[PDB]
Amino acid sequence: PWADIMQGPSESFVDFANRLIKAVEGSDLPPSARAPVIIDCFRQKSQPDIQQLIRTAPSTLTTPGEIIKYVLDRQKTA
Amino acid sequence: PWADIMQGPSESFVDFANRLIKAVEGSDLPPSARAPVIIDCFRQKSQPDIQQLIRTAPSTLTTPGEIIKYVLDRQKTA
Amino acid sequence: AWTPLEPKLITRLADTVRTKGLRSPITMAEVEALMSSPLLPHDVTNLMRVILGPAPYALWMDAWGVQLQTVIAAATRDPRHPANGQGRGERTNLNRLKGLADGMVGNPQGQAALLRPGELVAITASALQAFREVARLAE
Amino acid sequence: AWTPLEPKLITRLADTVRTKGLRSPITMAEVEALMSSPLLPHDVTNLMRVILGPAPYALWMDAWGVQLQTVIAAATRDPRHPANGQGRGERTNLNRLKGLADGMVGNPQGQAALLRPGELVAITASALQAFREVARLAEPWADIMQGPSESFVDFANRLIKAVEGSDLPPSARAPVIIDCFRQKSQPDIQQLIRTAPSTLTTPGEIIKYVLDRQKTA
Amino acid sequence: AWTPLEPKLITRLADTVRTKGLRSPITMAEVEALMSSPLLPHDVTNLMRVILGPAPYALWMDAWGVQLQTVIAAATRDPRHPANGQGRGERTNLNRLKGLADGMVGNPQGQAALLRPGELVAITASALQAFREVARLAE
Amino acid sequence: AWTPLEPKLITRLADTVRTKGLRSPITMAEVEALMSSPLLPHDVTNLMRVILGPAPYALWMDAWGVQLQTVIAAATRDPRHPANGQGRGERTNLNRLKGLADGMVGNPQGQAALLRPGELVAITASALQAFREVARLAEPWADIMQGPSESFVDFANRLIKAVEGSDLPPSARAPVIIDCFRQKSQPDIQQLIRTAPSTLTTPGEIIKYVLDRQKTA
Amino acid sequence: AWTPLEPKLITRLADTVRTKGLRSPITMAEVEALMSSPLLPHDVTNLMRVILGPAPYALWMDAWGVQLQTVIAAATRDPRHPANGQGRGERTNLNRLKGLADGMVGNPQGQAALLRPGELVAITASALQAFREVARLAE
Amino acid sequence: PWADIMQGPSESFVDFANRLIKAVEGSDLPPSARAPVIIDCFRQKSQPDIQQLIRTAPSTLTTPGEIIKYVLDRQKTA
Amino acid sequence: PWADIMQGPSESFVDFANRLIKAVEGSDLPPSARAPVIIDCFRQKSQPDIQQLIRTAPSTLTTPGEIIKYVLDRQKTA
Amino acid sequence: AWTPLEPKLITRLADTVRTKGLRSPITMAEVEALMSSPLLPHDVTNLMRVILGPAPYALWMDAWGVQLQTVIAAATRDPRHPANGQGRGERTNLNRLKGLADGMVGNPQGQAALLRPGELVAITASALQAFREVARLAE
Repeated sequence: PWADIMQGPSESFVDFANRLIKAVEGSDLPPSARAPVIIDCFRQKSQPDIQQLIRTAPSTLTTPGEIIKYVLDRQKTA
Repeated sequence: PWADIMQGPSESFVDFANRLIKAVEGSDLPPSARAPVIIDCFRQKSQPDIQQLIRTAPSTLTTPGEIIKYVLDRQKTA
Repeated sequence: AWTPLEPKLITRLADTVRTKGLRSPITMAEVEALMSSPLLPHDVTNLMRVILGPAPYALWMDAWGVQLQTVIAAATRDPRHPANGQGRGERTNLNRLKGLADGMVGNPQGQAALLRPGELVAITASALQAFREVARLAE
Repeated sequence: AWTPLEPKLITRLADTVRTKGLRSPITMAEVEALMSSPLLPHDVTNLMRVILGPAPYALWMDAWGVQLQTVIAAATRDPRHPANGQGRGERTNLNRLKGLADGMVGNPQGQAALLRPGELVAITASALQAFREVARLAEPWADIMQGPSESFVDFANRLIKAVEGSDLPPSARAPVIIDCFRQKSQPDIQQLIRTAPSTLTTPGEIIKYVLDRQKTA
Repeated sequence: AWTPLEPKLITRLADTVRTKGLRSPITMAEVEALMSSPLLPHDVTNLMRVILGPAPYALWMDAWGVQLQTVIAAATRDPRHPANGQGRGERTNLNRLKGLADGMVGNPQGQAALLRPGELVAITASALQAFREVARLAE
Repeated sequence: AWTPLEPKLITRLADTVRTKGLRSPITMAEVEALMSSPLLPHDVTNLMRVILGPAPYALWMDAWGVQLQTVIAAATRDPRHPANGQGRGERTNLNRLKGLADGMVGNPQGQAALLRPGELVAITASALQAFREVARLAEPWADIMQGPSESFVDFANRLIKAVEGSDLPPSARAPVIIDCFRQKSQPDIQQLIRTAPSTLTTPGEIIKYVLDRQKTA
Repeated sequence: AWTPLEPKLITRLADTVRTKGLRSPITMAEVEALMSSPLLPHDVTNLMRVILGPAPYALWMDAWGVQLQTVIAAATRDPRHPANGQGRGERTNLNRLKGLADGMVGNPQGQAALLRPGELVAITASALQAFREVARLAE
Repeated sequence: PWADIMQGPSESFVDFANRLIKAVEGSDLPPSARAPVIIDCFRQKSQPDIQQLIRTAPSTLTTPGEIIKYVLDRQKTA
Repeated sequence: PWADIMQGPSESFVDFANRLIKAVEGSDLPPSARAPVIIDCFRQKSQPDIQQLIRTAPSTLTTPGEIIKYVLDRQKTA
Repeated sequence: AWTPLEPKLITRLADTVRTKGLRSPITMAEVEALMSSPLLPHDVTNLMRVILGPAPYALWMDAWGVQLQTVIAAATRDPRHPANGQGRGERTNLNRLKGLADGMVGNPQGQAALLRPGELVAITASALQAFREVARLAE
């Protein structure tokens, strides 16, 4: 179930994005509703450090690929 | 007193902005000194998460309304 | 001749905004109700001053200015705007829309005198869209 | 006539990407191999759908779009693009490059019919550059030292890899590689490079000199 | 018309270079095999980019440039080079040999269009000699 | 008319070099101060004789000769040198630059008579560059990190100093300084530079941005 | 004829900047003192090179360029600039302001020859404003 | 006396070079005979470790400054 | 036999060069193969101090006389 | 007509070099004695082959070549060399100095035929200077 996917405290972001995109594209949603759902799940899941990282984006991110690129650039190396 | 207003740890930002604008406009300042004071109080009060959110603004915010809009857009949903 | 809105209706609308919030469908319906007749910039400005708090009022002033600027861009993109005229001497400046033009600053009677009905309806629609934006933004 | 790529080659390439990763030189060589003939947007799109995971695939779609947009800007900046024509009626829109134009959506045969060879090679080069970007993004030069027991060719390989796969401009890589050869590369090789009767002005020349005069041990 | 080399053959050759090394007679035989048809500068450049590591690739670029310069000196020493022509307008510059000339940078199709067969065989022999030098130098 | 430098200023500068060393920024600032007006070869030679010890003075004579030779090569490469003239009879020989020409050996008055202002400024710049070389030689950029307690302007000063006073080409200093700002400068400032809505393409712009948005503490 | 500033005054000013900082009113007064006579681009450039550290010097170069660009915009907005002339042949380019024009690069004598007094005072005021900006920014 | 100057067993090389250049330039030699004497004194004095370091110089050193630079580069840190 | 000639631990270099050139020129090699053999025997014989001295030659030595001159210049006086 | 040097004098000089060494003043005097008449390249070459060992002979060949090259540079710097002529057809190449030119290789008679007396004295002085260099270098 896509709506139950959370980014674990120790999980990296690319694994979380892979799992989420897999569960959203392999589901019962229409094809035209996958990108907005993936974006809004990146924003509300993806534990509050990345949540604030996406929130304070000086540019407007309108695609899952752009969000992934931005987060991978500005992520907290740890 | 406007210079004693802090954003509480649990208080939202719109309540803090309302309280601050109320106390600044209902005070003894000249009319031409309210906007700069409100801006500089948004920047130095408004606990360090929002302080850093305003500091790292790719655009220059030159009005309390613009600062409020920016912070409401990029705020950490919690 | 300018007639002010009832302070009783304004008080009821302010309490509605206070209890239900800015985004409830009942609040938007009430605003649409009090936004029925074309209002002068003075009326809408005082209405938003009374019903909205300080910070939402600042946000609303910003949004109203932006929407009025979009309207004026569309107006310079089409000389057949119901606010415009046929000649260049009737072109509508933002000072005339925001009520800042000559003979209008602080005077609602003169405002109602010089303003066009198309000007009034454009100002009103702009204010409604700005209210919607601020309501969607505040919460 | 459109001929699909072998699913056997695609399966082998997918397992290569799965074990070696996106950035290994063997993986890039394999991608260059399967990127030999000019592919139609359908082919490259399905290839990246199969070999890449979901998140790298999203990143790659983004990067491919950006590179194709740069290509279309260069195309409107020069009417002599091998994808363009002489008249204005042959100007190539991004719907035709991404395979979204009329008569192409979902149909590889019609795609192969209407597309130009210049269009195909431009799409292919764009996709290769996008793959390189995403590979560099999915997974520090100034922290690289030559270990006490490490040979010099391994150190040079590691350093050139980290310098070329970094955020430096292209015109700043050679001087940085040289000055890192001189200051890293433990003091025996440091003195070997310092006492060079000739002036070495290229990483290849420094590597050749050091390999010639190195202390066999 | 330009046809690329098979990535399967290139992968097999890369693994051969990886296990046997650069100097084994089997590796040189395999390189001679994949060096049979006259290759365009694009082909040889990408081939050496894939089969060789970074440092051997730098060494090979150096050696290839030196050998091509010797070829161009012999070409200016004899106007009957299979890469040259009879008039002075067909003299071959190093930008045309390394693929850096106009209409060739990054485009293998245009490369194959403007290049001569003598140019191709000279480039190929130069690249083979450079590979031999680098292989003798690396180990 | 030639006027000598004050022995009081020279004594103060000599004691500065004696206590602070050759490489301190205060010492280089003092040298730039006493290198303000264009000096005659006699002045610079005696100045370096007094402020520098014997071995640094030998090194400085060597470096000054090399830099003057580079200047004379550039002068024979361009007949429009402010030291040269239009005809061939005004070409400037190294005997005239080092003060060894006829009518100049040991005589500062005649020196000041025959020398050109362009000659003087070229000699002065050459001597300054030679002093910088010898100071860097008498007593590594890729090892510079911003300390946990160090401010950012101190780190930037140290890094720019070590990068500009090194063996890199002049055209490779700005990219290296930028990429060292990005990878050094402990992860708070690293993330501050990473999340820059604008693209920063100059060390000054990066410094300004970081100074604006830095965490006051 | 160009006369350099005393290295004694420059050393004293550098030590003042070193002990008091960039923003103290005594430091700004000292800078105003050494900014009394109109300086040539060479003078101000070397002065800021000596008194400022590397990073403040980079910031100051940036700010000086921006202020000079504002000056040149005002100059193209008014043909009566004391740096400009009446005809179009006296229009002042940024290469002439920053000392980069022909006959000026590295030569202070030629600089003093070709520059106008209005040019000098504009450059000086621009440099002073840039110093103020950088001082307000550094601390 | 310049011809009696030796580099002590514990003395550094820059001190020895300073002392030697001082004694050679402040002596009765002609000006055109100081550099060759300084070089040949660097080569024969300057205890046998530095003697062998100068002897095995792949380049030809023809100036006291160049010899000093070379020795300072390749000296045995101790 | 030329291929059995080694520079002894205590032997000087000119004696070794004399012995090697004697044995190479008084042998069964063609005249056009003596110089390369003498060079490659200087490089592989001539105990590792001189081997490294010849290896780290900033110039390319392409003649036995040039190698002998270089080694005699930069040899470790002992 | 070419006359060879006496093998008795050459044997005595070889034994002198063997007992006294290369650098003794008596040895240099003896060499100056046997270097009195201008010798052909054949004579000096065989003389140095006999009196010098293998390694000093290699060194001497090197030094002789270098000195002859300096002589040829001075010759191209002055068309009035006693080895040169007035026209360009008498310019002396190093093949003619080292005895490598056409009609001279291995034949001393033809050598003596085509060579100039200025050529002979220049070759002789060059060989003497080269001998001095090698003698100073060997010990």
